[PDB]
Amino acid sequence: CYIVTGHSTSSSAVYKRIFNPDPNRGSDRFDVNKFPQVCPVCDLLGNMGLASRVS
RNA sequence: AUUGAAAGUUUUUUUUUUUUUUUUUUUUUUUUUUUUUUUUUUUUUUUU
Repeated sequence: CYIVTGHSTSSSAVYKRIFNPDPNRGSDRFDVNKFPQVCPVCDLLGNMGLASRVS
């Protein structure tokens, strides 16, 4: 799950071609009792309010 | 209807004066407002 999306303010077609874009995919929500399950990457690295098993 | 009677025991006099329920007697002696809690996590100084 992508962590930060925001809005598209600049275009870099080289990035869009080298790496496959996926605008459909959303983002992880939180680590509170509401929606505690997260994407594996968010669980590994970190998320808002969930720390990083890694540094 | 008496031997036969008609007389207030009355007038007058303050139970009054002297004397602070008073002196001494600290509602104090002791008791730490402490005690467990990371201002922490998420974010590539960056493109036509």
